[PDB]
Amino acid sequence: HKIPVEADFLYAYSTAPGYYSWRNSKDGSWFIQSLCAMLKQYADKLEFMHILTRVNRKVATEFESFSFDATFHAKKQIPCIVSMLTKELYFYH
Amino acid sequence: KIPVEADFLYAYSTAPGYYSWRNSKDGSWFIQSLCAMLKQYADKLEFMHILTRVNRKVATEFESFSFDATFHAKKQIPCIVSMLTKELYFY
Amino acid sequence: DNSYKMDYPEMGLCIIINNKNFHKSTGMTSRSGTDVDAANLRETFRNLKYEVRNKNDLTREEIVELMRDVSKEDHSKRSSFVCVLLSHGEEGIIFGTNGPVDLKKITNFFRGDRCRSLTGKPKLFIIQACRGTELDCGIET
Amino acid sequence: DNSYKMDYPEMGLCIIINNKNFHKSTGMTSRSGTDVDAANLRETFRNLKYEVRNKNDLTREEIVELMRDVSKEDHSKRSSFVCVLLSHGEEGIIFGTNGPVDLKKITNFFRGDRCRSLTGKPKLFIIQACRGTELDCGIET
Amino acid sequence: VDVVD
Amino acid sequence: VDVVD
Repeated sequence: HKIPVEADFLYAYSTAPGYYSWRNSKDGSWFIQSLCAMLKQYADKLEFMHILTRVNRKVATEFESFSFDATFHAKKQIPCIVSMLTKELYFYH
Repeated sequence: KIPVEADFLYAYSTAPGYYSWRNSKDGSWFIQSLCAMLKQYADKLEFMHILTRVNRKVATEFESFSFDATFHAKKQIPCIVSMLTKELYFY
Repeated sequence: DNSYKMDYPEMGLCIIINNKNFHKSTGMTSRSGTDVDAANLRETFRNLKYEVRNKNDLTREEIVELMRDVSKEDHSKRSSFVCVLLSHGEEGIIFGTNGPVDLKKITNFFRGDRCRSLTGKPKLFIIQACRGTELDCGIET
Repeated sequence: DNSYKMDYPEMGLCIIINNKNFHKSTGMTSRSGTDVDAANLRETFRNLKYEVRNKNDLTREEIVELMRDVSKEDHSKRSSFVCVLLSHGEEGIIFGTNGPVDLKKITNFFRGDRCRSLTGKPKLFIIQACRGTELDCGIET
Repeated sequence: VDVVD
Repeated sequence: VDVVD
């Protein structure tokens, strides 16, 4: 009895395949900002995929790019959770 | 606004770059497992957790049987790609 | 809001594309066992109250045509959308009976700006297809 | 066993690679604000009891060397492994300060068969980097 | 037997 | 301002 060599990986990407990812000059990247915020608030309450889903909603709803360049202004972003995990992940006891 | 790519989920049967496996009589490992887990957990588990149980079923309970040694005794992990913004309960 | 709203009048469509027999042009083998898959899916999503539609042996152009047509319906009273693709594939690619089609072309019809009656609702794509030629030899636990 | 075992003596390593200043010959901008990310991540995982290691401005070669080195440690008493990558990127690619690194080369070190003391344990890669040049214009709703 | 698609 | 990675 074996397991796949690619099993039990999780790749939490900041953005969807093919897309730019956004970073605020002063506050940091939208994704990392939101990831840390959600881990701080929910690592003692929620399974990790549900935390990352909260991160997806935070990035998608609370951020929009502000740029002096019209080409790069008012854009949006969705992170991309890629799970090859085989069990639920809880950071609490 | 919301992103135009938000609220998608791509439940891939296999990891990027890899073969995906199908039993000539019972069907594909992934679909077999996806249906069993939905049958047993769709009224009680969030979809990501259902899909995680699918990953574990494919990874632990299937291994290829082939007359061709090249293709024999191989394994498979599915690949959940979520751009979802909320939890999903079918009930 | 932490959970998708799933008490619309309809759960949604479940489109199953079941490609078993391919053109001699492509040299891909028949996909025996996939009718078992397609019937399993039909029953499973029937039990979840999806309106299931099974489609067999579609060309690339038929796939593109169907997904475009489906994305142009009025999904306003539907909670979600599900598409299952059962075929040969390569990384980022699903095969119609006569050649490859980019998965991005299929899913772009349902983009939040391109299918407005599914905006804000979960769009589920279930893909049984290879993604390349790598073999996982596994490891002993 | 529906949940990973996370009561090993140690939660695990959290490797943070923080690339801010790139060689001008790569033509690549400085990543203002990434120090805020790196400090935020250090504190966050510290409160989760991970042994955090912060790393700044690593070349292509230093990233690969760091990654194999870490994968060759004894992770037997560790529950999990976390790597955060903060850089420029393209699809499938993270940038060292002097050039691109395939993400698959970094993660291959931790495969179930190549890092046996992490076999069966969750391996988390958190990637803040571009994946191409497409822009999401959003949809009003 | 199992086969790849 | 926001910038891309």
